[PDB]
Amino acid sequence: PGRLDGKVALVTGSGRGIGAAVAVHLGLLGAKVVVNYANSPTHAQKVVDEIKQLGSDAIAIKADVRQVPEIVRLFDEAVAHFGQLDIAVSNSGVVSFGHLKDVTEEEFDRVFSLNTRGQFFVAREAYKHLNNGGRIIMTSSNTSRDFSVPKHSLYSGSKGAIDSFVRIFSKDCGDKKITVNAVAPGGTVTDMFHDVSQHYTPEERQKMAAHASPLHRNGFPEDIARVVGFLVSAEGEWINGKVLTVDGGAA
Amino acid sequence: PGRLDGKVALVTGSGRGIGAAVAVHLGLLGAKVVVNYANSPTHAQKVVDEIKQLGSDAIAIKADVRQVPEIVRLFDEAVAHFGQLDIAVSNSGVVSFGHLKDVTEEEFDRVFSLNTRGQFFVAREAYKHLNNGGRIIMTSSNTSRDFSVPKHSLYSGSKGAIDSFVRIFSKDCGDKKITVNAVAPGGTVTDMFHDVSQPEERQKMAAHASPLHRNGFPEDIARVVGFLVSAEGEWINGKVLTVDGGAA
Amino acid sequence: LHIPGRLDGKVALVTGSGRGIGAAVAVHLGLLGAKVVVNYANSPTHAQKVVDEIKQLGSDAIAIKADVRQVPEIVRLFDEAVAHFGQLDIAVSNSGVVSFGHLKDVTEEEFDRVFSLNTRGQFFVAREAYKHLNNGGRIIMTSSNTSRDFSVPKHSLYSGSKGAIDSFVRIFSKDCGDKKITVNAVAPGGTVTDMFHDVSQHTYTPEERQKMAAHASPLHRNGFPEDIARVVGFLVSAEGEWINGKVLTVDGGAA
Amino acid sequence: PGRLDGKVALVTGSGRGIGAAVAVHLGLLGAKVVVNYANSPTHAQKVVDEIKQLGSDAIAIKADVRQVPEIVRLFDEAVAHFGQLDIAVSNSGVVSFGHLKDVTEEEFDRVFSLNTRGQFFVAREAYKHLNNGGRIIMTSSNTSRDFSVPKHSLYSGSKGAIDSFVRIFSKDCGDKKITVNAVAPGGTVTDMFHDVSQPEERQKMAAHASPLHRNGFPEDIARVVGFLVSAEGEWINGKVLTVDGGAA
Ligand SMILES: NC(=O)c1ccc[n+]([C@@H]2O[C@H](COP(=O)([O-])OP(=O)(O)OC[C@H]3O[C@@H](n4cnc5c(N)ncnc54)[C@H](OP(=O)(O)O)[C@@H]3O)[C@@H](O)[C@H]2O)c1
Ligand SMILES: NC(=O)c1ccc[n+]([C@@H]2O[C@H](COP(=O)([O-])OP(=O)(O)OC[C@H]3O[C@@H](n4cnc5c(N)ncnc54)[C@H](OP(=O)(O)O)[C@@H]3O)[C@@H](O)[C@H]2O)c1
Ligand SMILES: NC(=O)c1ccc[n+]([C@@H]2O[C@H](COP(=O)([O-])OP(=O)(O)OC[C@H]3O[C@@H](n4cnc5c(N)ncnc54)[C@H](OP(=O)(O)O)[C@@H]3O)[C@@H](O)[C@H]2O)c1
Ligand SMILES: NC(=O)c1ccc[n+]([C@@H]2O[C@H](COP(=O)([O-])OP(=O)(O)OC[C@H]3O[C@@H](n4cnc5c(N)ncnc54)[C@H](OP(=O)(O)O)[C@@H]3O)[C@@H](O)[C@H]2O)c1
Repeated sequence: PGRLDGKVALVTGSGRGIGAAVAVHLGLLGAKVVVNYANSPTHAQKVVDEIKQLGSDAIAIKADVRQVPEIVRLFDEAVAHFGQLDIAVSNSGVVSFGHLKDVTEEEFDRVFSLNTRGQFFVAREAYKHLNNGGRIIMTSSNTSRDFSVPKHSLYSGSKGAIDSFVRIFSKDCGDKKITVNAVAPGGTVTDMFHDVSQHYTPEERQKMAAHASPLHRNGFPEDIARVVGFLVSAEGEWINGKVLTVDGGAA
Repeated sequence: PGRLDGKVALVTGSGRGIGAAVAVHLGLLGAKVVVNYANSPTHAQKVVDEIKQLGSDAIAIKADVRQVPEIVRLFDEAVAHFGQLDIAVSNSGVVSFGHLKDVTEEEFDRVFSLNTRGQFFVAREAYKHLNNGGRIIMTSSNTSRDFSVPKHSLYSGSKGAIDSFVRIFSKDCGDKKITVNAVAPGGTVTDMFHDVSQPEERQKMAAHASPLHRNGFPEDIARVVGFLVSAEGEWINGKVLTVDGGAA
Repeated sequence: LHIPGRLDGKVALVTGSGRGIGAAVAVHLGLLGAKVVVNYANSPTHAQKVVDEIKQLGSDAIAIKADVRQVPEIVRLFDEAVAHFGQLDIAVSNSGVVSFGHLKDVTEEEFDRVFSLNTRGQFFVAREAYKHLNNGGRIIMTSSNTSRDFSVPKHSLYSGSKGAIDSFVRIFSKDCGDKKITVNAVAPGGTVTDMFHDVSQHTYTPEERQKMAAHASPLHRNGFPEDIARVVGFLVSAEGEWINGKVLTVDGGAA
Repeated sequence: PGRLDGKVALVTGSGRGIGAAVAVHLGLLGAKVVVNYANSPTHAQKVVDEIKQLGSDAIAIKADVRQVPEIVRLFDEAVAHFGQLDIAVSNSGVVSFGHLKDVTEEEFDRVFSLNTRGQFFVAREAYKHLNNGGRIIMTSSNTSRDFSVPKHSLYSGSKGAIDSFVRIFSKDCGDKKITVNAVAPGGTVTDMFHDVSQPEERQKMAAHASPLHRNGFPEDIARVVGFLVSAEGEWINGKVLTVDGGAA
């Protein structure tokens, strides 16, 4: 069930983070994987290596998805190599915490150019390059609609748009039968989660944060990776234009 | 590969409909399947058969899930037969079209007794009887909040609550490591769709609503229930996934 | 000098306007110059202060009894409401109960206790309202923030009893629309009422409990019926017409 | 009760369309009003004159809510001229239609600069200028969450972000007892509306989108804003209020 054999995926921000486990978990299902990074080539080459190890194929392309020309070159290079593209997961993203009063122009642009503006043009170049029956996944947050942490407003709205984009994308991308969904991850243990959770030591806060879920454990990249896999399968087809929140009954 | 070998599933109203693909599917993933039903024996037996056919086991147990004592006895029986239950699935439900002005008490109770009360006690009995790390799946609709379909007030509240039950049930049913979600089917092609598609060509135009320009089919949602009841779906919890296909 | 959103000429019915949000939803509608049908089941004397308090600011009220768990008493409630004032414009469904219990402990009787008033009752008040209202009327039904906005443990019956009221108002808007009637719902979130002090359990005096509950709000205070009635008194005005079909959450951006 | 005697408001882009009837409406409720325009000073004059001409004072100030340095001067000058500014309203109109395939770097930075980025910084400056116990309001669309027009992919996000902001801005601005809500207009007859109806024949059949069988007009919205910002509308904080008369 829900394998991706003879399919080729692209996953942005896949050298470290929910993205790496998305790819690896695509590769496991039989997807040939394009492992995008921008600043971590060492862990990109570890994902690519670990995707091949479990019996698939992968390349690592570097590209800054704040630059749109570098996104066209990402998707151009990606089809030039493997033959075709079916699946594109928009995952690259940054967190930002700060009361409204102190949010500067420079901070707002940093966060949106990647989390909102970037994704949009990673989605756009996904469609223009994608086989029919293809797949597009974008990354939102559960702080988008479901949880309202103070001094968190900039990051929140950066993903809210993402929630709104997918719904309309799902319409416009019918004429190639591509389905558009976001996953909205919650407290998933990554460099980004530990960086947030201050608002004691990261293990101490990871231990505590395990309680928010009634399952009484943390969320991990594998947790979210598994959901993209389903939605990016042919078996996930009828989930189209939906935002799946993946926190685990947390609050 | 998210299968359910050596696990045991129960599917209410699994004789005909979306709950007949949610049975077989859980059987194609290699679960043992208790096909529940009420006024349709032949159907549930062709289902219990098809599930045997792909190398799993199944049984037909009849029970009206409008009746809370029958739901007790259904799960009491299920566990008696396969030795344990891992996955409970609330499929059963009726449709109803009528302007607020014309809805009567009989008609209010006819719908709620099964779609809302029924599914609630199915979910009570599933918690009491289920293993740790188990799955309750309940069934709502897209007419719940998404679609404002005229003369559809009664169906919607029945399923609206189902949307609320899973969010709270997820905090409640956690003392046994059980996850709780609903699937909000759209207009999956079944006996119901046809009784309320408003001849054949009714459906032929429904296809064009979804941007994929085809209809929703029972096995299109079964697939979503299968993932949610797998080991891999465990971090989806308290959520009502909407399987509309992009319809509008 | 513009005095907006008055209800002069108009006649309104609030279910469970003896105590809680309905009293202040009836006094306030009263304050805005409307003639008001106070409804109560077991609080008759309370219901009579709320008529007097309404007559006091120079309108007119009556206190009709009816248990809205019983559908024929809903019909009689409304038949009477017109048979006194001569017409009905506004209809407010505030009557409702609370229940804490783990899914596993929730009996048939408790489900029926709650659902029969919180959902079924409200449904038929909404039905008999569309039937008895002047064209251009308003129907407000009450819900909660525990309906979707918040997931409180051992709270499952309530959330779904009031989580059907949210599905209802979006479809009722269209149905009643063939008489130009706006159907919206209010989501009382933490209103300080006998139903709040009941829940503020989940040792500590209720005051102690609400003083603390106040911290929860970014506005650091409690919700009071006064707060909710003010929204109801917009929703129903001539001017609240383009708010149609929506569930308003009136909790204070609280968590 | 419902009045604004003593209060000074601000409304961005309140020369034309809704923001203007939201400027006139607050004037009607006895607020003084900073009108704000970028391109239409002659409209910005008709408003100041109408608001003077029902008892309240008004000034018009220019500002490209795109340039953040211009947002700042606008608010500095508003406190300066009136001595306070309890209310602040956000009206940023740039509709854009197209397919994800034909959307450019340039159109995004045009819509999102005023629709998203502008509104964010109007909201920042509003906070830092406002009398404690004051108000901020933002303008989204029903096409944020409740609808899916095949082509608004960008506009919908340009407002769906606004929808998330208000929910966190309600927590932030609570340390001055300011409430922050977004009104989310449906189809509302303006210059923007006649632009993306794609004559009056395009509007006469829009009159039937709502179950009240008329169109939305600026007043319809202006009145709701008028409540949100009224003293009585306090306990609605951090919300979207979709104002579309129940339109599908
Ligand atoms: N876990 C959570 O709490 C959570 C919650 C909600 C949403 N998310 C979303 O999940 C996604 C990833 O989370 P995470 O846990 O992976 O966080 P993370 O550890 O911070 O991941 C950072 C990822 O972002 C990539 N990145 C940063 N700047 C980039 C640029 N200019 N171009 C391309 N990629 C860039 C990084 O690649 P480099 O290797 O080049 O740095 C890396 O892949 C984000 O999209 C975020 O919005 C996470
Ligand atoms: N099909 C759709 O288009 C659609 C769309 C939206 C929502 N839904 C929801 O999905 C579920 C069913 O859809 P459907 O298409 O499967 O329905 P369907 O084809 O009409 O089938 C009705 C199912 O209900 C069972 N049933 C009815 N009353 C029962 C009772 N007292 N006890 C046990 N079983 C009973 C029937 O089994 P027996 O006759 O064997 O007793 C049959 O399985 C419902 O939950 C409905 O609310 C369906
Ligand atoms: N208060 C909150 O914290 C809160 C939170 C969420 C939702 N709500 C919703 O707000 C609404 C009202 O709450 P509240 O603060 O008023 O609570 P309250 O103090 O419990 O109000 C009780 C009201 O219920 C009426 N009532 C009870 N049984 C009735 C029956 N059979 N028929 C007609 N009326 C009946 C009562 O009148 P009698 O005197 O005749 O009993 C009284 O008006 C409810 O819908 C509730 O779900 C409240
Ligand atoms: N009308 C609708 O149907 C509708 C529907 C949904 C949402 N909305 C939302 O409502 C708002 C406007 O609707 P409308 O019908 O009122 O708009 P409209 O007729 O297009 O009027 C636009 C207003 O935007 C102002 N504006 C444009 N660029 C500006 C800038 N750089 N700086 C300051 N002001 C600027 C204009 O000012 P100048 O022209 O004076 O330069 C004018 O006041 C927008 O927020 C829109 O997203 C409207």
